Amino acid sequence: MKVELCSFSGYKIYPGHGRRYARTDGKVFQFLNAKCESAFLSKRNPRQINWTVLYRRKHKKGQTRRAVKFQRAITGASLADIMAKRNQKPEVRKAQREQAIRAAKEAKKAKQASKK
Amino acid sequence: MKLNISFPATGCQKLIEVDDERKLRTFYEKRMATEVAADALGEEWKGYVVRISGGNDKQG
Amino acid sequence: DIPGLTDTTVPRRLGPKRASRIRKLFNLSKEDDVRQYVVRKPLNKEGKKPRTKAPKIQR
Amino acid sequence: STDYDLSDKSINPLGGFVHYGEVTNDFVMLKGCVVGTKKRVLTLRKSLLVQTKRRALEKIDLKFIDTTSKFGHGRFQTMEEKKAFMGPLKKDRIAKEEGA
Amino acid sequence: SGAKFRISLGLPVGAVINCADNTGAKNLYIISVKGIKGRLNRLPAAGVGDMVMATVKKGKPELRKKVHPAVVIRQRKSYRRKDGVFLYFEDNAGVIVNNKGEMKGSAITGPVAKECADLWPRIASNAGSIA
Amino acid sequence: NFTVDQIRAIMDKKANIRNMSVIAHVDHGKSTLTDSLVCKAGIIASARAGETRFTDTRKDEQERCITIKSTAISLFYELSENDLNFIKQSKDGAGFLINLIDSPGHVDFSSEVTAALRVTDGALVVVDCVSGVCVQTETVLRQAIAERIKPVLMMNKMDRALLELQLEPEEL
RNA sequence: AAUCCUGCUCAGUACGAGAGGAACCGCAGGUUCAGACAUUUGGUGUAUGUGCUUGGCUGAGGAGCCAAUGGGGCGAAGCU
RNA sequence: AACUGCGAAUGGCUCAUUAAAUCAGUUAUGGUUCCUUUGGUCGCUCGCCACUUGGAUAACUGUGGUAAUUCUAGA
Ligand SMILES: [Mg+2]
Ligand SMILES: [Mg+2]
Ligand SMILES: [Mg+2]
Ligand SMILES: [Mg+2]
Ligand SMILES: [Mg+2]
Ligand SMILES: [Mg+2]
Ligand SMILES: [Mg+2]
Ligand SMILES: [Mg+2]
Ligand SMILES: [Mg+2]
Repeated sequence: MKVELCSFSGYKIYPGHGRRYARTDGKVFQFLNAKCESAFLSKRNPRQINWTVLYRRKHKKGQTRRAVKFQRAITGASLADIMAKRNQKPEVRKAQREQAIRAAKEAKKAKQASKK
Repeated sequence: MKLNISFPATGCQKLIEVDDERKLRTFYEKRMATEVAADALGEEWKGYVVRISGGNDKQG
Repeated sequence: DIPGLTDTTVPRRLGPKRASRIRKLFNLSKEDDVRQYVVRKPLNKEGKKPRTKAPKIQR
Repeated sequence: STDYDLSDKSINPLGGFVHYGEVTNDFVMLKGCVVGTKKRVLTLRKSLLVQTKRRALEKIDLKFIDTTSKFGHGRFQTMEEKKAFMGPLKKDRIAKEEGA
Repeated sequence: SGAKFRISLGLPVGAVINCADNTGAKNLYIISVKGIKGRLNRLPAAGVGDMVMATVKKGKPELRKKVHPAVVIRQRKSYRRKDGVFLYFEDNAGVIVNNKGEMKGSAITGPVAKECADLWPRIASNAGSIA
Repeated sequence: NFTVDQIRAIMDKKANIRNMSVIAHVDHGKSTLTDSLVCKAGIIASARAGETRFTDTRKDEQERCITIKSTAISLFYELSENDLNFIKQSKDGAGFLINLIDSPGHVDFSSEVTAALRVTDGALVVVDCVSGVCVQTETVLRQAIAERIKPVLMMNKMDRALLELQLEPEEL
């Protein structure tokens, strides 16, 4: 029950099995048996070898995002107040815009008076 | 193991330190951007489904 | 609900700054007090006078 | 099964002990190799020495016992491990197809 | 402390191993192994972590016709690492050291076997990596 | 562990400097005693426990564990007023500066012992309570008193007497 | 029929002006030799086991064969 | 503070390379490109938001990892 290794060929290597090869470039590989080891030393790609894990995965052998609409508060405001404001009665809304219309009217009255 | 948890609707994201790989196997050997349930993190965490957003190595 | 996390919602840091953004956020139809409907942030500190200012609405 | 493996397996390798058979009764595990072929009778005797060195008085706590096939370069501990790794096969498929 | 366990030897007298230091030596021609009491007709052999006497055949002319102590850092023969790991390297390698054990060079190219590194701490410190 | 300003501020004093050197026979604890004093006092010296401090500033000194070249260290520390009352000499404030010069204790380095002794005006003799008065402690004492130095004694390695020698208190 | 050595501790200790510098108990290992064994690593390999492949031969395919073991890759058991 | 636009291809240093190569004079690019500056051109084409659209993304609030970098992640 040491660390469970894996060969290049993808199989699990249990302790006491196989052999481990260290290269001059500081890279270390593990081989399950001399069949795997000779295949690596002859530099055969494991993706053209049928019985290897990589080939099975490559050839597909053996084989949603979230949208949210959170509505929160805004700093400097109130949580209940903002929902109440965004859900205000259309009669209040039309009363607000008409009193804005006359507000622009009386500002036109003030602008004409100031221009005089 | 520290584990930052973030709730989008409420914020105040916190850090939960856990010292049990047995209950951490729910996230082990998973991938990020996949949705898994943290119910094994205690019954207080029952019914809770999370998604992996990021993470840092032992070297940072 | 875990304490501290699933409670005490922190409000969004800034309110919307674009005209269509505030219009959709408040379901305004056609020019309904849009100038004053932007959220006016109050800043308060002890060694001075607390005040409030509203952002610069664009578009 | 060791105190850490917790796996349902017997001492027999995958495929039975080569040239011996299935070991059912009690057994004694011994460090190293002993004389004789397989299925050769051996007389275990209590030691005539007084064991006082550290190696003699040392406790032994196993963590894992290998049970891969000794009939070649086996690579699977248990049947369940091998069936989980390979998955469905041709013999399994046709036998399931016929039997339904 | 804990002595090193036996390993497969692999490099008898006459082995020419790469020189992984930066002394300018290209290879080491092993001529004997330290601590070998020998036997009739048996070649004295050396594994990793063993101190040998070697002469450089290729390398700078100031080192060539001389005997140097050396330490084998990598061996190509596979050896058991006391927990069933049979390790072997791409090449045989060794560095030139003195009797004290300080490494004559200042840098090592390639890995160093754990057995050699733990015996010789100064070789371990100059090692780029440990296999 | 203070800056060079107060270094100069107490350096202009002449009534609280104490030039002294430690003199002993080979392997009598001189390096050990100096290191502990560098830990305790010191103008900027801390309390590092890394075996021998700057008193062995050579690579071969640290490799062989032989003190070869003498190294000068300076100590600054203060004492309470009731502690000052015993100092009947010219006393100016609670601060005190010590210029210690660690002398090697071999017979061949007797010249280095002279060079330290000319500079210093007092001496802390270190005598091993196990080995008694040795040949070199005898020589360095002869040297200092010939050069008019006030020697003050400290028996070292008293733990050796009480554990390795198992001496009872009377014979101790 | 066992043998010898090294590392650690004792201990930079005893002894010695100094330089230097041990020993007994204990621990960890190695050398030479002996007796075994094949779980592991390696070697062999005509299981003529399974692929590959040259020349030829069976009308072609398939399946094979001959070339004193055609050659070569990987290789169970066994021996080592 | 940050996005965006521009600059960082100028200047400064040195003379290692280089013998129709560099370079000097001359000459062509009717054999090519060209931010920037200026002057042309910007309703010339018939084609349920325009009283003006969408998703964000910074800086920013908060949770940090790393021994360490003008490292960055998570909401
Ligand atoms: Mg604008
Ligand atoms: Mg077998
Ligand atoms: Mg002979
Ligand atoms: Mg043919
Ligand atoms: Mg055919
Ligand atoms: Mg024929
Ligand atoms: Mg013939
Ligand atoms: Mg073979
Ligand atoms: Mg540009």
